Amino acid sequence: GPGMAPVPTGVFTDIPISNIRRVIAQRLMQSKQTIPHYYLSIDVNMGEVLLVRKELNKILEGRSKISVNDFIIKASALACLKVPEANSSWMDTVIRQNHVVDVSVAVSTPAGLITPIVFNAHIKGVETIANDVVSLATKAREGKLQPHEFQGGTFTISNLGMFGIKNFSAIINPPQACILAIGASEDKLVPADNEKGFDVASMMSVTLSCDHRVVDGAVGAQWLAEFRKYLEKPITMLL
Repeated sequence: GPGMAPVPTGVFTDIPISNIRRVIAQRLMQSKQTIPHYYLSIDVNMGEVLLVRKELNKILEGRSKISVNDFIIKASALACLKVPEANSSWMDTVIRQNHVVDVSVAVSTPAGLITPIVFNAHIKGVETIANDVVSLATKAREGKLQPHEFQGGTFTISNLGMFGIKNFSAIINPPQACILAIGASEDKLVPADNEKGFDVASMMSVTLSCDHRVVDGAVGAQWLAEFRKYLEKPITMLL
């Protein structure tokens, strides 16, 4: 079939549609064509979260295998409550409307790209977040992962830590929203360059697409600035 936007050559069979390169191209066209955005980039300090993840390896017992994923989920969950904007499917009746908080994660399968969703109205314990890492992973291997069989997503993460991320996006459909792709990043803040000074100073990377809002670039920058602050000190989430 046809070079680009073709059905023959492609790695996609492949999640809700997407026969192959044709369908993947046609599907992406839907998102890019209806969704006028501009990715936003931020690096955050996880010198302690990485530390905490290693220290709680014992408690895990590979029950879920503590990955940055679940931590990011809980990270985005609380944050979404504080900033309701971009309410998926608009409405709600309870209680307090906003609209629960069901986040999905991309899962590149031999078939193609599935984004399983994990409930969450406004809550996600370590076990609940981790209880689905293993669950979503197993479903992944069994091609039993499709948002259609339980859509209702508010925001989705694309963890490609196996590389790097510095300002990335490509929203999907209005029914589902995209969070934040992950991949790497180092704060140019291990500033110092002295014989005697901490150096340092790591970072994960956080890139988040976002629909044109009434609000603008000022609101967009404030969101990332606060997200920066939140992940240097995750304890701020507790308060």
